[PDB]
Amino acid sequence: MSVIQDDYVKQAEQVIRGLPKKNGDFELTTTQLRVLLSLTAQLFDEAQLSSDQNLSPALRDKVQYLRVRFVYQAGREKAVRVFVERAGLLDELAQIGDSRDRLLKFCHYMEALVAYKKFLDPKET
Amino acid sequence: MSVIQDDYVKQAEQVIRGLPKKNGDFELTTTQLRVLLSLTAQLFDEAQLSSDQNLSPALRDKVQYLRVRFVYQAGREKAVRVFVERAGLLDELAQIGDSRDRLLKFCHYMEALVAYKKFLDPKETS
Amino acid sequence: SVIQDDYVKQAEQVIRGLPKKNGDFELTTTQLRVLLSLTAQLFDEAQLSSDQNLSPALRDKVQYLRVRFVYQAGREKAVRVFVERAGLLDELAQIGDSRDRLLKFCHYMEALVAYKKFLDPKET
Amino acid sequence: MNTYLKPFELTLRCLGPVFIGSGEKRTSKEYHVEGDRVYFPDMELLYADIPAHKRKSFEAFVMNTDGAQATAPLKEWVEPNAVKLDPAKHRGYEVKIGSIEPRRASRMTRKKLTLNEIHAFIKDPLGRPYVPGSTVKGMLRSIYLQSLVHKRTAQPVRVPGHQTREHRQYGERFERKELRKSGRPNTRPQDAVNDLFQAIRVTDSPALRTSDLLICQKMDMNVHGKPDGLPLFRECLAPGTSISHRVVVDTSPTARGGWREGERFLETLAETAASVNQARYAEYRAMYPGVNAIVGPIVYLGGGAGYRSKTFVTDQDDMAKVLDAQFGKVVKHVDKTRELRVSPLVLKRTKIDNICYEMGQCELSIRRAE
Amino acid sequence: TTSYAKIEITGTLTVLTGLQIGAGDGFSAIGAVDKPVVRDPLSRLPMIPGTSLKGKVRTLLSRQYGADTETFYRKPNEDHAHIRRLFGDTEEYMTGRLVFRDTKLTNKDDLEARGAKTLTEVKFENAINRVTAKANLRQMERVIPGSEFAFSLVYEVSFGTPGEEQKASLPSSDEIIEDFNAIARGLKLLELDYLGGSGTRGYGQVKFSNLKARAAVGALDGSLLEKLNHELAAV
Amino acid sequence: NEDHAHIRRLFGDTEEYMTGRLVFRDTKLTNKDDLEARGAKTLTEVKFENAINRVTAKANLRQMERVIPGSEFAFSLVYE
Repeated sequence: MSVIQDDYVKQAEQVIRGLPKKNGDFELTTTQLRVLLSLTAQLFDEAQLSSDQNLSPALRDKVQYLRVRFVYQAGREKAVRVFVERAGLLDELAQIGDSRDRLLKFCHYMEALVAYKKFLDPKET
Repeated sequence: MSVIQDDYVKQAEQVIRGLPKKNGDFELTTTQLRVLLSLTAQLFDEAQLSSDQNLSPALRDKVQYLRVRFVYQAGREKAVRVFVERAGLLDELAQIGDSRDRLLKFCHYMEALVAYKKFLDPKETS
Repeated sequence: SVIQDDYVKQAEQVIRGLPKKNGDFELTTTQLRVLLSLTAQLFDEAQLSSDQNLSPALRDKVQYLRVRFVYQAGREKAVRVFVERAGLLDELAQIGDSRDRLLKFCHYMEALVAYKKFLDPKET
Repeated sequence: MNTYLKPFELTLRCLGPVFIGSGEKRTSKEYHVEGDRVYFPDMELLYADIPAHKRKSFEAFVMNTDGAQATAPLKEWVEPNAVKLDPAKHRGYEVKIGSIEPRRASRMTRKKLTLNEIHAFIKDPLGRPYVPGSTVKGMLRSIYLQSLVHKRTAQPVRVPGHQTREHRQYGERFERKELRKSGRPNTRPQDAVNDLFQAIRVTDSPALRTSDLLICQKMDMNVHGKPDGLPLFRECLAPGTSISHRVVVDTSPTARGGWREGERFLETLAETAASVNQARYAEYRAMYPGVNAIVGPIVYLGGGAGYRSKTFVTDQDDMAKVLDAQFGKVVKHVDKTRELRVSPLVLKRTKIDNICYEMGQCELSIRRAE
Repeated sequence: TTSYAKIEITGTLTVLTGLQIGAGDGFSAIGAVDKPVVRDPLSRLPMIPGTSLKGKVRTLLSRQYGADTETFYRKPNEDHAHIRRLFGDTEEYMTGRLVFRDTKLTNKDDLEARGAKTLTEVKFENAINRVTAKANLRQMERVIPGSEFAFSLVYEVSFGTPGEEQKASLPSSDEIIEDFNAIARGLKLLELDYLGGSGTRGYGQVKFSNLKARAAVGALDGSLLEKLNHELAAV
Repeated sequence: NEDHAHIRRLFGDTEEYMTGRLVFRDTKLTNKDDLEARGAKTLTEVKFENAINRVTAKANLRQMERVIPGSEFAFSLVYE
């Protein structure tokens, strides 16, 4: 019951090409997601060095906090709300109960949406 | 004891959905909780830096002031009155006592209610 | 001394025992807004002060507060049952010159107007 | 003045006593009389000089628990143990009493009342009396709201119904129709930003002195001309004091938050005050005997002025159904107002032992001073 | 002009009828009125925030210039070139030239020297009905009419923001007179108005006294400071 | 890089005076316990400002946070 279609690079291109543009550019920039791309790097570098097949309760604690920080950021921003509901990130964060393998697929799918975000439009240098 | 359940993020989603409507747009705003959210953040920044599992007497008299500002704020607003009763914030504040990890448990549950309040509500988002 | 250590628990039982008419709570929160604006300024200068013993000016202001609790409870039947049940005229005689007796009194006083609005309708 | 803001000078000369209440009522255990003049000492200065062995008795005397039956004056307690009420040690103020009269045949038993309670005038934070600007602007919202309804109207105003809830909802829609005429571009037409009385700024009055504030009594004359002295003694003003306010009009265009015709209304302010005088309460005042009709630029201000001064109802039988929707189990007003054709049934007249005149009358004048 | 300068304009602001700026609305004390006033967060003194003082004078000046030219200025950046010069905008004059300040109460000891007990009074008001008159109550808090505030603002004389297509220059000494003339014209309009609050019901009448200019940094042109003190002489 | 020769030898540029002679430092709040003894419940106040539309006379509220007056920071600056 995942949103990832086992390719996740075509799917990460089917999201950024469908984002609602404005008169000039996209309504979503990458400076609005810096607080969420900094918390997802701490989950990647912690779950990678773990040898177990299920998450530690100290590692499972900071997935609930990333789940709450996504809801708060999507609540006070219109462009982040239309981006979270398009990719399917808040429904996927409730699928990671304690699986290390389903947490690593989220971090691969997260940075395929950032790579095409820098590429598909200017004003990202 | 323990009016906050584990997996509190699922408990906070059902609290905000169970609020009165008043023509769609909610009766409760986050501006009515502004004097309360600025005191819980000061309490969370002082309990986190501590180390002992028992609260200092300079920290246990800021919990008693916080649970007397909740009662006064729920008395003169009817939108805040039902939200305090629906979430059980006065019963948890009386049962904190002196432990460090029933105060940090209260503040993590407090963040999830404000996070779901801005998400499930239009006439917001600026 | 009458004020306990956990003053919030005993300030709630005072409000539950106030007298009531066919409605409830004949004493309102507008009948003592001239007593609440004098208490809320004694709390400010006592907090900003640094010395432990009170000033001579910080005793003429406490002594003026005690003549207003009798001049307002005299001309009001609802107020004088509240002052005698909460014991506000007994506590103001204990504060001779100690600062922490004042701040413990002003914390207990503002825990009475918290449960005065919460334990009834008719106040917004 | 200014090239877009035009001020005026509103001067009010009181012909009778004026009482603007503060919400304060003093009991007989605070003052004590001396002949006619009643002395009001400072409450803390007469307590500080009293030694500590009698302070537990002074607290049990003001807070009336036992002993006195809540009617004893200050001289009941202070006369045995003689603490001298000195006007120098207790810097208060002393002032006189207008009159005192009994009732008529109420039991004949000739009862004689005293001054048990006194209502207080509204004062400055220093202690001097003054007149608020929220009271005079509420009078001008009755002069303009009667000149558009006593001169001419589409229909003569009839209050529809019997319950007091539909008597309430008729008044809050007549004002909202006749005064929400600004027409802002994108708003509700009955919003508070469309009110025409946002272009009139009525400031407060300067602080007067407490040397002239006598104590009156509410005397209710009837059609036979026989007043009774109610126990409603209150600290009023006295005829002779001049109150001077400042009114500023704003000559910005309409829907920008202005009113160009409120200035034209303020230049004919003594005229509409005389035209509303002859049509509302000059014929009602002439019914009661012993009352001489004045033409005047007469307005009414403050409490004790009657039901007629605070409304815009015209017909006398129209005033009785709304008064019987809140009262009626005490005194039947509907049957009594069609026997002698008066509404209300009394007239709030006073006495200072010399001349019987009304309660709350004033003399109005204005000029366009820069 | 000839050099860089900063001009300091000091004075005194005294309150004639009771002032209620009232931008607390919830943050204030627990034993307080429904609509409280702005206080200092440490010393609990009543204050004037300086944003209300700047926005009121810009609103009164946009109606004085909008009645002499017969146009309605719909929003800022559409104002006059004399209001957008000393107050800021976001189009071509990007910064102010005028720095307002927050102002605490100063004569606290002079008020307790007289017979004043609380720094703020509590006033009860009424709302009567024009038929079968019944009334509902509200309580208002406002600063007492003896208070005095230490008014001050700074004025800067420099190049400013010249824009991408222009040649930068300093404002001449004839232009500093027209800037100071519009300040004292905008301070005489405030003495007729009410500086925040109810205002039309008698609140906030205010008065200016002892307005004088200095030269805090750098010298002036010469016989120029005394004719800036003459524009401020008529308030 | 176009500034005065007395500014570029103190603060530095990238053409002639490569590094400045002055080292600024970050400062933190020092008198926290002094402010808590005098009655500060929080170290920052929240100020409610309000923009008024000139046509409809409506209200556009906003919330601003700022450090309270009386706060005191330790200042340090090195010269070489």
